[PDB]
Amino acid sequence: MKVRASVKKLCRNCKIVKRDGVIRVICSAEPKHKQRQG
Amino acid sequence: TSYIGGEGHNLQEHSVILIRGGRVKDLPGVRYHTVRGALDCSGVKDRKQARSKYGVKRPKA
Amino acid sequence: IARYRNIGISAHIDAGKTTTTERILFYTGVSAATTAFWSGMAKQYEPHRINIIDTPGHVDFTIEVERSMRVLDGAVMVYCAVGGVQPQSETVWRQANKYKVPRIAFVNKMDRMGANFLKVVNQIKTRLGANPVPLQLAIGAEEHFTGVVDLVKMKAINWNDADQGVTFEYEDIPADMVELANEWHQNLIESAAEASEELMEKYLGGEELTEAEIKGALRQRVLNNEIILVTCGSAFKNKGVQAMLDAVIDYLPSPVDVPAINGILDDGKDTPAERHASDDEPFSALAFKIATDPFVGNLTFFRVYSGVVNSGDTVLNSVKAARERFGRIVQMHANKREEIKEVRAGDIAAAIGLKDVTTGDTLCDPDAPIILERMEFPEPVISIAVEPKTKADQEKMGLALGRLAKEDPSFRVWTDEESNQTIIAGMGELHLDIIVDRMKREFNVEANVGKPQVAYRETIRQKVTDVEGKHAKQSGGRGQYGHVVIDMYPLEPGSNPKGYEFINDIKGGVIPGEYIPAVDKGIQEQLKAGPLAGYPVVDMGIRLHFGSYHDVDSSELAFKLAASIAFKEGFKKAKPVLLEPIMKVEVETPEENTGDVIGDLSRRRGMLKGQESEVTGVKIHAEVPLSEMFGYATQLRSLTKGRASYTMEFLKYDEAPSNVAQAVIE
Amino acid sequence: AKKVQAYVKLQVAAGMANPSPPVGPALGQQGVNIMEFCKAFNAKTDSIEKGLPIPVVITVYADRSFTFVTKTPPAAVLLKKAAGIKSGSGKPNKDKVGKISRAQLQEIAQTKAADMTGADIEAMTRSIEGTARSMGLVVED
RNA sequence: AGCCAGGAUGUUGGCUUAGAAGCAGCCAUCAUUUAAAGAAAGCGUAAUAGCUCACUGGUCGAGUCGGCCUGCGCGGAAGA
Ligand SMILES: Nc1nc2c(ncn2[C@@H]2O[C@H](COP(=O)(O)OP(=O)(O)O)[C@@H](O)[C@H]2O)c(=O)[nH]1
Repeated sequence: MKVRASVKKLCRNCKIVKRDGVIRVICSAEPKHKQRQG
Repeated sequence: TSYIGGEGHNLQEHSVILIRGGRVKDLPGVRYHTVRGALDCSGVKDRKQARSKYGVKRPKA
Repeated sequence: IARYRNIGISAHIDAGKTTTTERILFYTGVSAATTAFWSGMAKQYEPHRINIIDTPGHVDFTIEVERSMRVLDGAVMVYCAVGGVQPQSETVWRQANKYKVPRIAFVNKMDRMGANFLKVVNQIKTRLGANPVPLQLAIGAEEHFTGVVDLVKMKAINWNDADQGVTFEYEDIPADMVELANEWHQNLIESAAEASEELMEKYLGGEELTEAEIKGALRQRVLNNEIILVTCGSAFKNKGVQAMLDAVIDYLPSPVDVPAINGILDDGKDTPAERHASDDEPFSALAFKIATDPFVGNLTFFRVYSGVVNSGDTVLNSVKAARERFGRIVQMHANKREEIKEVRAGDIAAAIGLKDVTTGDTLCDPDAPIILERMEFPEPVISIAVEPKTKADQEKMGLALGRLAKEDPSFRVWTDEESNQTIIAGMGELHLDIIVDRMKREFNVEANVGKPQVAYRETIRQKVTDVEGKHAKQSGGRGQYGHVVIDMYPLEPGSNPKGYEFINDIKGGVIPGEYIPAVDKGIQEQLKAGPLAGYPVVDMGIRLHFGSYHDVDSSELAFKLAASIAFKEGFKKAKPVLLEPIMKVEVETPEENTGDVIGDLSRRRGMLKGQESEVTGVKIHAEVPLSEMFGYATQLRSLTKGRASYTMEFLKYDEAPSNVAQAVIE
Repeated sequence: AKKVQAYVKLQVAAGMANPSPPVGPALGQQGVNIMEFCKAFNAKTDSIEKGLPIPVVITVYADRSFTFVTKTPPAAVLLKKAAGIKSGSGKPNKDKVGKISRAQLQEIAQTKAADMTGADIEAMTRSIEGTARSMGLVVED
C-alpha cells in the first residue's frame, strides 16, 4: 500500500482506477503493486 | 616454569601437564621439567634409547 | 536364552515415546538399560525378560542411535496417526536397515483428532518403501476408539478401561464395519505364504488359517527383513497397551532368534569366526554408555550377548590393550538398582567403576580373541569455539569435554595449538547446547560462548624488483653491517611443494657464501610474521642479487636483521592482500530443496560448480570462503526439512575483497 | 509429437558412454534412469558410427518402452565435425571465424535431406544457412 | 474488447556450454508456409514444464485506439 505521490504501471495487468476520488493502481500478478495518491 | 628438552612438541596453550625435578644451568629461572609418556602430552616418536624417558613404547622387535 | 527381549523404543520428537515407555513400565510390574517381564501366548506363557534399550531422543546426533541400534535386537517404531511418517522417522529408518535389525511400527495418537490408521500405512509404503501389515484396527473414530481387534487370533478387546486401562473384555467385530475392515483381513492371508509354499497350498486350496501358524509365517520375515508389522496404539489415553507387548512377544526375535555376529578377527588367517548364540561360549561384550551416577558411581554399561561371566574376572579388552576388573553388574527395574551377581547370556548389565572404558570398546572376559567391531562413523558438522569464564574452569570442562570426548564418539574436541580456545563439535543445534546445559547444571561451568577465528593467509601481487635494506650500525667497537638487495614474486599458487622458494643469485665475490643459506632462514623467520594483520603470509619466491659485507662487522645476526629491513620495504611495495581459506563443500538435497539450497549457497558467496543426479540425490558441489561460516548446517536444515547435511574439505585460496580487509582491525 | 511424458530435448554429447558429465542430472531428474538406457543405447549408437553428435528423439513413456528415433546431428554441432575448425564463435557479423563452401553444406545436409523433412532439398539447406551464419563460421559458395 | 481453438519454431543456435533449453547478459536477430507466428514482451522454473502475449483464425457486430496543444478542477497538501 504505497502512499507514493505518483502511480505508474509496472505489470501489464495493472489498471488505474478512480475509487472515492483517490487515484489507485492494483495488479493481480504480484499484489505488491498496490498504491495510492498518484 | 618448565622445559620440554627433547626434539618433539605437541602440548597446546591450554593443556594440562605434569612436573618433575630437573635443573638446567643454561636457563636462569627453570628448575622443573616435563613428563612425556604421561598425560595429555605425547612422547617423541622413534627415539629408541633412553626409552624409560620420553615414552616411545618399545619399537616393536 | 529364548525368553529375553532387547527392545528399543525409537521415535520422532513428540511422538509418544516417553509416554509409551511409562505404559510399558506400569504394566510389566503386575536410565538406559531398564528391565521388564511379560508372559506370552506365542511361547506358551513362560515369563519373558524385556531389556528395554533407551533410545536417544535427539536422533539428530546420529552416533548415539548407531550404538543403540546394534545393542537392540528388536525395535518398536513409534509413529503419529495425524502426521503420518516424519522426517526423523525416515532418519531412524536409515540407521535401522543399516544394521538389518527388524522392527514393528507403532501408530500412536489414535485418540487425537484427525487420526486415520490408513494415513500412516500409505505414508509407510510411499516414503519408506516398505510393505506394511495391519495387525489390529480401531473400532470407531478419534473419540469413539475403544476397541482393538487382533485379526490374527480373530478376537476383540474393548476399553471402558475402568481402572487406568488395564482390565479388558472380549467382543466380536460389530456389523457396521465388518466388510470394509475385512479387506485387510484379505491382506493377511496373501502376505503370509511366500516364505513357505505350504501356506501357498492353503490359499489356492481353501483352508482358512489358524492363530499360531500365521505367527510362524510372519515372524521369519521380521527375522530376515522382508515385511514390517504395524500396530495401533495410544499411550496417553491407554488403549491398546496390553496387545502392544503381545505384538512384541509374538513377532520380534530374541537373543537366540537373532543371527550371531559375523564379526572380523585380528589373528592368523583373517577369517570370519562367530560369536554364537550359545549361552556357554567364550564371552565377549560391547560397552556403549558411560554415565556418572548421583551416588552409585561411574556406570560402565555394556550389553551381555553371549557366554557366562562370574563377576570378578579380569578382562582382555584388546582395542586399548589393558586388563581391567569389575565392581558389580547393575540392572534397573523402574530405575530401581536391585543388584545381581549373575551375568546371563542375553541380558544387559551396567558395570561400575571401570576406569578407562571408552565408547565402542570390544571387551573379552575369558581372554579370547575378540569379534572386533569398529562403528564410530558419524562426523560432527559444526566448528564452534568456547569461552568459559575462568581458565581453571576451562580445563575442568576441558576435562568434562575430555570426558565428553570419551563418552560419546562424535562430540569430540579440538585442541587448538594456535588460538587459545577449543572447539566443541556436534551434528546439530540442540545437542551442542544440551551439553552446554549439562555442564551448566551438572558439571557447573557457565559459558558466554564465542565464535571462532579463521586461518587468514596472505599473498602479494605486484612485480616489485629493486627493494633493498641497509643497516650500518657500527656505533662502537664491534657492530653490524648488512646489505641484501631482495626481489620477490606474485608466485604460482599450487605447482611448487612449499609456498616460497629461494635461489642463490650472487654476481661476483660480493657476499660470503656461508651467510647465503642463513639469509633464507632469516626470511624463513620473517615470512609468517606479516605486518598487515599479524597473520602468516605465503606465496612469494624471493631471489637476492646484490650484497655487501665487512671485515670486522660480520655477525650473521646482522645478515638476518637487515634482510627483514629489506623485507619491511619489500612487503610494503608489492601491494599485498589477504588470502581467504576456501572450502570445498558438497550437499545432497533430495528433490524439493534445490531452489532453497542453491539460493542459500549463493548468498554464502559460493560459485556454481555443477551437480549430478544419483537415484534420488541432487548433489551440488561448490567452493565457499570461510569468513561467515558460523553455522551452515543449522541454516541448511532449516530450509531442507532437516534431511540434508554437508561434509567439506579445505582446498584453496582466492582474492579477498576489501570488507574482509576491513576485518583487519588492530 | 509429445511435450512432457518422459521427454528431454538434449543429450548431444556422444563422445563417451555414461553421459553424466556433459548432460547428467537432467536425465536422472526426469524419469529416464540410465540403467536400462545406456544398456540399450549402444545397441542403437554402434549401428551407424561413433565420434558423432546425436539428437535423441526419445519416444519413450511410463510403462518401460525404449522405442528409439534418431536424427541427423543438429546444425549447432553438425559443423564441429563437418567444417573441421573447432571454432564456434559468438560474433558472426563482426569477424570471419571460419570457412565453408556451400557444396560442403550440400553433402552434409543431403543426409539431413534424407533424415529430416522441412520441405525440399534447397529449401531444407536454406533452413540451415541462418543457423550456420549465427556462429561466425561463414559460408562462401 | 470478450467467448471456443492454436500460439504456427526446426533448436539443447553460439559463448563461459557448469544451467543459462524463446524469457542472465552480450552477438547475430536466418529460414520452414511465410493463411496467425518474433529463434522473442512478461510473470514464473536450480534447469524444463507450466500460465499467456504477440496475431482475433471462426463467432460476435459497431466505431475504436494511442499521442500533440490548450479551458477548468483532482492527488500532491500536517500544528498547537
Ligand atoms: N493426544 C495424544 N497425545 C499424546 C499421545 N502420546 C503422547 N502424547 C503427547 O505428546 C507429548 C510428548 O510425547 P513424548 O512422550 O514426550 O514424545 P517423545 O519426546 O518422543 O518422547 C506428551 O505431552 C503427550 O501428552 C497420544 O496417543 N495421544
